[PDB]
Amino acid sequence: HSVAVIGAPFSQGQKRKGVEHGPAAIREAGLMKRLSSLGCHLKDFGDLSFTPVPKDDLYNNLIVNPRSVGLANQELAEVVSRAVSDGYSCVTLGGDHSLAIGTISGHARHCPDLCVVWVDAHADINTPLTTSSGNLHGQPVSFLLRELQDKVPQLPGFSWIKPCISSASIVYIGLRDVDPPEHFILKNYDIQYFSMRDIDRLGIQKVMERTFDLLIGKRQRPIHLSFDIDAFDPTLAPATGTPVVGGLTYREGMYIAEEIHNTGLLSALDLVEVNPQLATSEEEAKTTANLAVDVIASSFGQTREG
Amino acid sequence: HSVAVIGAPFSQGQKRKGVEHGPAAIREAGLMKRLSSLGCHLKDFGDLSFTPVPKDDLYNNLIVNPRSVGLANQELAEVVSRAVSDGYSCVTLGGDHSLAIGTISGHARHCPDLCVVWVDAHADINTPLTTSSGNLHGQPVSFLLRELQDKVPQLPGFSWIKPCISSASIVYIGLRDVDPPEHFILKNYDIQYFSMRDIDRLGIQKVMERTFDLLIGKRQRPIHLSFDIDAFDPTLAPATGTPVVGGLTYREGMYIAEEIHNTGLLSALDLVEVNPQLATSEEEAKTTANLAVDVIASSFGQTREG
Amino acid sequence: HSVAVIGAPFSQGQKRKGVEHGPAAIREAGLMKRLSSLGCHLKDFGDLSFTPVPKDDLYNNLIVNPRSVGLANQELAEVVSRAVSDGYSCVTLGGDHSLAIGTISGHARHCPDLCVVWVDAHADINTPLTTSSGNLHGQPVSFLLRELQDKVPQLPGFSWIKPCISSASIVYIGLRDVDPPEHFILKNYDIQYFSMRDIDRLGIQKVMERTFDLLIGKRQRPIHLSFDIDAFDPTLAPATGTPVVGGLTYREGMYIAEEIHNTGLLSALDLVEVNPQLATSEEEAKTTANLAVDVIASSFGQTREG
Ligand SMILES: N[C@](CCCC[B-](O)(O)O)(CCN1CCC(O)CC1)C(=O)O
Ligand SMILES: N[C@](CCCC[B-](O)(O)O)(CCN1CCC(O)CC1)C(=O)O
Ligand SMILES: N[C@](CCCC[B-](O)(O)O)(CCN1CCC(O)CC1)C(=O)O
Ligand SMILES: [Mn+2]
Ligand SMILES: [Mn+2]
Ligand SMILES: [Mn+2]
Ligand SMILES: [Mn+2]
Ligand SMILES: [Mn+2]
Ligand SMILES: [Mn+2]
Repeated sequence: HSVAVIGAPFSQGQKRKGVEHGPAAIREAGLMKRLSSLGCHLKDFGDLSFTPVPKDDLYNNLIVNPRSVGLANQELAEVVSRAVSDGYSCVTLGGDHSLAIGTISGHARHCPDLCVVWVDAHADINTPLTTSSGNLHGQPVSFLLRELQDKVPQLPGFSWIKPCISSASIVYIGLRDVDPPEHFILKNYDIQYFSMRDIDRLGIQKVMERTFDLLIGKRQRPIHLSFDIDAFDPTLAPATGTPVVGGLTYREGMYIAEEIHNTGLLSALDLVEVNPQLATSEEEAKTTANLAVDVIASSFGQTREG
Repeated sequence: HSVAVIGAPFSQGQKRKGVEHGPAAIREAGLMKRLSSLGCHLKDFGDLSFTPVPKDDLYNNLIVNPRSVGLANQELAEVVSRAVSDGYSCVTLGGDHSLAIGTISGHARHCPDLCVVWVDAHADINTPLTTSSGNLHGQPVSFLLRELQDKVPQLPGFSWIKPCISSASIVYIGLRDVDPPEHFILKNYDIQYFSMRDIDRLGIQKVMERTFDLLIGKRQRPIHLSFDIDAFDPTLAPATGTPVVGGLTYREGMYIAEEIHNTGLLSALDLVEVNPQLATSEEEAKTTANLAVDVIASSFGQTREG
Repeated sequence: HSVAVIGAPFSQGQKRKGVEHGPAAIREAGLMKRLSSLGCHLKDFGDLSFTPVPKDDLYNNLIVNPRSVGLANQELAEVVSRAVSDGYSCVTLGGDHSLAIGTISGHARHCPDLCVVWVDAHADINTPLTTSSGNLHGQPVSFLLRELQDKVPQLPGFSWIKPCISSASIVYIGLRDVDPPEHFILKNYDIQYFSMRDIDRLGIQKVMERTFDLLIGKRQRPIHLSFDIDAFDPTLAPATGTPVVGGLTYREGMYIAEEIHNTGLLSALDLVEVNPQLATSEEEAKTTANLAVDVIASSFGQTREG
């Protein structure tokens, strides 16, 4: 059992400074030792340095840093593809969530039947035509879903991307802040999700049962876990750019990670949006980073019963 | 869909200064825009100024401000009655919970088959003969329930009140601090309630299902939601006069409000007992008021999924 | 209905100073008045002073204060036995969890068919051959279980102890920090437990149902509740020596206690590991002690509905 750890310090998917220090904060919270102790063989790729693009002007006077996000994702995809081909489960540390464009593309390159569990307060499925922010970290899923491509225009620096998964192959968990055009998209393409409300109704156990039945109920598939730290309640994960009240509890987050581990199918994991600079204190930053480590470790077999 | 907003800054239902600033606090937290965004057509009656009563002596050397509370409610009932008769769902902002005497009386004046969902840490059903505090905010249900009336003496300033709710038409959610004579009343009159213990057992989904079966299971009825902010855990709503540990989570409160909205029957709502002065800090005051706005917005259609 | 309250200010079952002040903190938080209010007839034994042992050297260069813990427990067992024989339900305030060796031995002396509910973040079932800390508060169950006696060496000061519980007669609730030898022990002897994970899945109501089915499903037995304050999440019980994130909520703790009371079979209760010195503020110390009084009171009949 081998795990590749990749630092992807990207910030250009949004506008708030500091998310680029996420990977370092997560490492400092003891990630590598935690994974080693579970018996993971580790390759640390370090923090990547992405090639910048000069004069990376607004696309359509709205989408910010499109070429930089495109190129950095192209490079990240390469590293992820290569690491999966060498037999590593891939852990990518963010960084803002636009890097899932790169990790999922790289992952799907030779694992085209992968499925995605997207744990997040947000759906991240705005297209360039629906986003009201221009921030690519709120759009990553739109570039990945094949049913959507007639609705997704061609961004400078994005041409290397080819929609790799079907809308039946991603399930959301934790939703609570969804833009109206994203609601439309989720309903219109019948994309399955479990909002905080569904968790309130069903309980996290049934949510995971139904998630897996939908994705791997009839066949084994490599799992991509894309975990936005803002899925957790802001009291637990304050150091993040877009906190939304009413999130997952600590126990809920661990249970999700546990069930991910229990499938035996986890092939890649994104842990994104930890921004240590947004914490009002050092303790707030460290608790967020510690929580990130707990998720990753539980995803690779750390249990609550020894 | 039309909504009337009425500020009722009453404090004389109890002894702690500051609850009369509840309405201003809730408005400052952005109530009106939130309602507008949902598509509510809004009529703001502003904050009412209630007529004072000279020489409003204790009743029976115990009950404080009887005539002031009586008259203020009479005046409040008039405003509520008029707004509901003009087609408005009526939102009343408190103020202590004694104002439910006026809002429920006024609501019933136009919609006599109304039922009541009472969300509260407390039962508020003491009578003038059982109260150990003398505070009218802990007695309002006693003046409203038909079955209790031969046990409720006539208070100065209360003679205009016609008890308008049968004991089978009110359901409590959130109970955890109930005086022994209130417990006797609840059992003797077979009044239904879901205490925090019941919520622990059933979960909030089943609690709402059963609440609606009891109230509107046989026929459609207009719903009065009387929501005491102290129903929420003190950690979430610190700025209130009688906090009690072990209350509703944020998610539970939202789920209650959502199910209220989903019936299509909400006709009036009280949001009471927000006291900004009892906050330890301005942060605690704003989070309590923000929570109040979330309850109201959710009750009129705000969802956690877009 | 008679309750004996025994202060057991012991600290030598572990290495952190201050847990010996647990009983006083709990008394200061109003324990006696709370029990009286429920109709408990009270005998206060005050805080016991345990006989010290000179030159109490490490056993096997690892196990700390063995003779001191052995002797204090022998003395405590005598007091508990006498109180139980005199017809008292026995409340023992700690002090570290090694005192359960004494309370359970004393209790079993007159009620040999007793069963045990162990509420705790930890399993406390290391033996002198498996412990990595050397701290006896993490081993008390090992001295009590009949099935383990062939794997438990004889310690100085421990010779009076006669294992009195079968492995089918103890249930754990709340586990989340279990050493690998303890996990082996639990599975190997088929000791039943409900980890935090089980609680996330089942809900606390189902957990208590199954707990009682296992222990008293066939016959009525006197119940010993051994409650380590660290079962609660550290946000609620911060003043304790070995806190572990992701614990019981307030409501879960009350629910557990309420069910214990509802059996009518509660015969003895330990409330251990309150260490007021580990609080970073007096408020933190007080809320922990307040929480301890809530558990005890609820175990003897305090309700959330009056
Ligand atoms: N839907 C958002 C989501 C941002 C969070 C991205 B993440 O990776 O962290 O989940 C936010 C849209 N929102 C619309 C209302 C405005 O007031 C603020 C931006 C967007 O920018 O598209
Ligand atoms: N039962 C109470 C209710 C207070 C809360 C009113 B509300 O609108 O906020 O729900 C409190 C009675 N309690 C009796 C014990 C005394 O120590 C304190 C007051 C009362 O004053 O009648
Ligand atoms: N298993 C522990 C239990 C301590 C808590 C006892 B209690 O009464 O409070 O439940 C802890 C073992 N742990 C092993 C890893 C070390 O780094 C820390 C101690 C032990 O010391 O044996
Ligand atoms: Mn995201
Ligand atoms: Mn997000
Ligand atoms: Mn109340
Ligand atoms: Mn009230
Ligand atoms: Mn213990
Ligand atoms: Mn413990």
